Amino acid sequence: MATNLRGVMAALLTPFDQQQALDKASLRRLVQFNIQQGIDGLYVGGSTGEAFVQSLSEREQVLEIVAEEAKGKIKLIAHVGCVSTAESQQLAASAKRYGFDAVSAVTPFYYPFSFEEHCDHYRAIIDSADGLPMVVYNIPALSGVKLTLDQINTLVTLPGVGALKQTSGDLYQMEQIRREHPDLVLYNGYDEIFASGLLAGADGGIGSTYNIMGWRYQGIVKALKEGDIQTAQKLQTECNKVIDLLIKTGLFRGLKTVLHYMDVVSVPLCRKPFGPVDEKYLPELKALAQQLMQER
Amino acid sequence: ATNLRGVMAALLTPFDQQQALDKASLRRLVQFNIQQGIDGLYVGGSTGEAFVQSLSEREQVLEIVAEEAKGKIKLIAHVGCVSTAESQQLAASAKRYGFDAVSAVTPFYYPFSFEEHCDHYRAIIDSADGLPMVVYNIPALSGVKLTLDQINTLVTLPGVGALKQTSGDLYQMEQIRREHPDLVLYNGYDEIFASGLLAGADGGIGSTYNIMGWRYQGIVKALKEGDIQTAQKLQTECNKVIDLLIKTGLFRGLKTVLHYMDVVSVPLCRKPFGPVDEKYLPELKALAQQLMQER
Amino acid sequence: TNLRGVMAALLTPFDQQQALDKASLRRLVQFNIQQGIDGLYVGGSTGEAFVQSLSEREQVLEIVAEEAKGKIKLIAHVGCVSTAESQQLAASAKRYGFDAVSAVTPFYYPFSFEEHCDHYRAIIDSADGLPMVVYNIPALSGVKLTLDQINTLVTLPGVGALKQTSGDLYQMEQIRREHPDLVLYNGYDEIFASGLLAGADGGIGSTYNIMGWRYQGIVKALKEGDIQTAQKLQTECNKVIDLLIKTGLFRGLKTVLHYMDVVSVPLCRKPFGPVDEKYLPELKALAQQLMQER
Amino acid sequence: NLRGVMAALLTPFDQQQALDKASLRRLVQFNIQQGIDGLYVGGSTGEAFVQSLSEREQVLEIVAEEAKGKIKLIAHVGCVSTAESQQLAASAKRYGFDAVSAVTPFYYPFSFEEHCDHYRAIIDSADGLPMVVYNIPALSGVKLTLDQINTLVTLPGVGALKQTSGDLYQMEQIRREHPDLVLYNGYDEIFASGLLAGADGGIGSTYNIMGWRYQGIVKALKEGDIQTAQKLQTECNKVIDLLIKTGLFRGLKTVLHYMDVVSVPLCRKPFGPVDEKYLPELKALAQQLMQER
Repeated sequence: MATNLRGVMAALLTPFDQQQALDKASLRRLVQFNIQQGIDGLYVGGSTGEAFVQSLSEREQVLEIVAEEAKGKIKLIAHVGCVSTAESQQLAASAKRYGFDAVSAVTPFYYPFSFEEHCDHYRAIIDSADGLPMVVYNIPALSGVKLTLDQINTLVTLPGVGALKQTSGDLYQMEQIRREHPDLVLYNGYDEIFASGLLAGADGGIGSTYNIMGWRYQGIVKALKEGDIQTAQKLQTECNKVIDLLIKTGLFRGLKTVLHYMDVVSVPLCRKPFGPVDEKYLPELKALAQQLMQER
Repeated sequence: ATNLRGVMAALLTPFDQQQALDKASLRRLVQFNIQQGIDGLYVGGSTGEAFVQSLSEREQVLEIVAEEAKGKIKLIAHVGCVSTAESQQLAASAKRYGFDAVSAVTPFYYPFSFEEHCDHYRAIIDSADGLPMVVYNIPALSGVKLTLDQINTLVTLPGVGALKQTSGDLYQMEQIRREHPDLVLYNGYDEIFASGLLAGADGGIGSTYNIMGWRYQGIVKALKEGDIQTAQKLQTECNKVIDLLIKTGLFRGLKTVLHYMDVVSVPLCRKPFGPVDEKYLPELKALAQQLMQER
Repeated sequence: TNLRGVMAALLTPFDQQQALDKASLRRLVQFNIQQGIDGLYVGGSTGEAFVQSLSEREQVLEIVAEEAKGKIKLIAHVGCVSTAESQQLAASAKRYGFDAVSAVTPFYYPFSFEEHCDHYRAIIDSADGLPMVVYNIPALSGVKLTLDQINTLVTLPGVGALKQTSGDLYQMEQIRREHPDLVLYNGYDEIFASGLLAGADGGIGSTYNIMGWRYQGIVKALKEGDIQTAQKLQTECNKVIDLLIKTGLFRGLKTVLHYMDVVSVPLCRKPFGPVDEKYLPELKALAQQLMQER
Repeated sequence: NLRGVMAALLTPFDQQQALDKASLRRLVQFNIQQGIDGLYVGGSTGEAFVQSLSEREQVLEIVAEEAKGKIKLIAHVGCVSTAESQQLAASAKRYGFDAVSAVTPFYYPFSFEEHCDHYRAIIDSADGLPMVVYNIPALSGVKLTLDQINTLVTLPGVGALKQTSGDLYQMEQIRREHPDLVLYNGYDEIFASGLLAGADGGIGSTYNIMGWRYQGIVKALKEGDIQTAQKLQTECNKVIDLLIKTGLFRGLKTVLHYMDVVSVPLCRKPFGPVDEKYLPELKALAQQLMQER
């Protein structure tokens, strides 16, 4: 329990004020909100936190505040990945200083890096994490990096790696990874296939929609554990009705908007080039917020 | 059953040393599947090497399978060709032979508009003279990538009664089930069968069912009983097998296992498919032994 | 001589009932010859071979040979997914007196590179002497070859050319650099001029059926160092290709040919649909333009 | 006038991965001395995406001090963030660049409308400097349609398009729709063919070591000497084949190092060093190019 990274952890969003600057009060509120719905932990500074439109100092600011709010209450994973190895190393050292339980890094993108270069990138960050386990992050849809099973096997067996965030809808690969690494912490990355992902071999998950309905995913874990397939399917179906909507509205901004109606986030904007939510979607987003609050 | 839902094996086409149809082996394979407790057979699809067969050869297989299993298990005839006219010919034959339904892969190679794909299915349904159509979505091999809206339109065309979904996208599998509560939905990738059923599929069609169909029936049973652990363990065993078969070459590996099970006389596939690398024979023979003992 | 040159990818005219229109096929062959085409590529994608039976493809090969053998070069595309079927067509092409055979990389099923190599070897054997034109068209076949694999295919015993339907002109140059004497056909009409500059020494295309003289004009312009003329000609070809892609390539070409009094019925085989009536005015005007120009 | 052959500038670093100012100045002067028309600064080639905003500004400022008024200067100010891109655009204006450029924001999926507003916002901050839209699907993962490209290049304030695409059908279509558009060929290995299709110049990283060859291809095609154009392109590709094998940026830096222009040929991590098995070819290439011109 003290060191176990397995579980359902929300990919944290970064609330901004009207001027696009960090809204500290809302960030703290979002951390507490997640803790209150029984989340196992938080994955901070990843895609969902709009890290790639933030500076290093801004990412460190978020990491520090979240630690003050949640260190000791729930598990904390710091996504310290940048395209640059040196920048990733700086964030890794900060994560350790703030007391995070683990670090994580997306495969460096934009430039075509060889597999050997990706491996050395992880090794360097693991060195700077000084003790904190590394969570390899595979997300080809956004990074453009397509790894083979053999390459994934090599990455997850590097000294210092304790988990893999698998943001892939290939559940054959998910099963193969589980079969090859029986003890590996394996996070399902696409919320919309959570139930099937666990069945395939994942033993937990990290997702952005957990911010507004994390209890449903915890419910799926329990349902499958008790052999209640009907309940597991029903919960996944409800999650997907929500995901359908969020994808149409824009994932991060849609989530922030729902959180705004739940009195957690003051201003639901994302940073440019992300645009605002189309007004035509507000009725459904407001109704969703009302439903989720009634449910919780 | 009075419906098309279930676990159906995608039938392989046994050939002799001359690459010609081995009728005796085909009959044995049909009977072998029936004894395994399979719900039906999907004939003339990718797995039957239909695309390296002539129209008359495909028809010959349909006729023989019908002779062997009509009335015993469900029979689905894949009549799809790039040509609409050729597909219609096979559909008319399937009707004549008494098949329970027809199926057609989205026409490939040439890029066709979605409207043309729709008209293609309509024309085949017309020739099927009453037999329901099983739309076949398999982007990996066909190169045709349909959107959810397009899939919804195809499955609702008059005369369509099912969808064979050979896609690993389980978000789409769930969306299809959500939009069509009563649709017969076959999981197409054997290696994700358990997860596919959980996502919304209510059955499946697969090549590996030929050598271990009881395992998939076991997964259906396990999930229906809420025995998640048994379902997972069964899927794991199936995947250990699939890993090997993909390494050896899927169709030829399956035929080789069937050969060691005394079902297929000569385990050859038609060129350009090459033979199995002799280095894999020990593992394939051992697998056959394991499966036979498992029954 | 050799197989280098500008060859039209022949279309297969059909009648109202989707059956081969022999008279129109003959007219189209003669029409191409009169345009000054160097040869014809028969039985390929453009001839709707993949929606034809082996017997139908053979019938087309036989008729074209009767009409143009000895007048222009004739390449028979005998490719099928099946090796055995491809071999039957190769043997027929030999029997009819074609100058060479060609085969698209077998599609649909995933085949190993070794299997692709053996496929070409088997067809070459049945071609009984006719040189093989390897056919690389990843967009339609789904088969993506590496430069090393392409080099291996073009050097197989019996291979005499490569039809490169790829817009990658870096690879076009690399192929020319590795094989200085290789007959290399540019496959995408819309980049013909640039393809030749990159290293192709000729081309095979479906639009050659209605304006082959323009492509011959580009070859001449580049040969004489007239860059602007080459560019202007390519620009005109592309204005046409823009339209044809909008209307549907094969049916659009057949429709133009219909207005040129060459093809009786401009239909393609199902699942190909008919041309949208709204495009007829543009297609008719194009036919008129090309006839006046020619 | 922004039409021409301009080198995509590399950013020299020292053994500790910090900016090597002296080598940066030397590389700028080296390019000017070989007759380059201008420099494209802070793009992919400058390793901008493994640099901080302040580091990118430092490079822009130094380059301006060294070349403003002598050759054309285009500042690539593109970032995923619009605000960051605007900061660099404002700095580019302050340093006196002739134009700004921005790659389509990447990683996160953005709507076309969002891409358009991104460019408009940067153009506003460029305070007068024309914008060079940058299309490079291979690296960005953003695939634009012809209609979308047409919309982007027609936005007020856009004066050119850097087309890093091997699709020469689209290159021709773009030229057909925009007769007066400054259109830079982005893949050095198809330069000759790109110009024939419609490009009227180019921006490339290999121009740093053999820009005169590309200038030579422009001249050859203008004079109708196709043979010379092809020979030059062939020689460029023999070099490009090698550089892709060795790693493009580090290969170029290594050649420049043997030419005594760049002190340390390293790229920033995660880029690794050059495999020593390639040094014989790289040294020979440097020797060859120095003798050539």
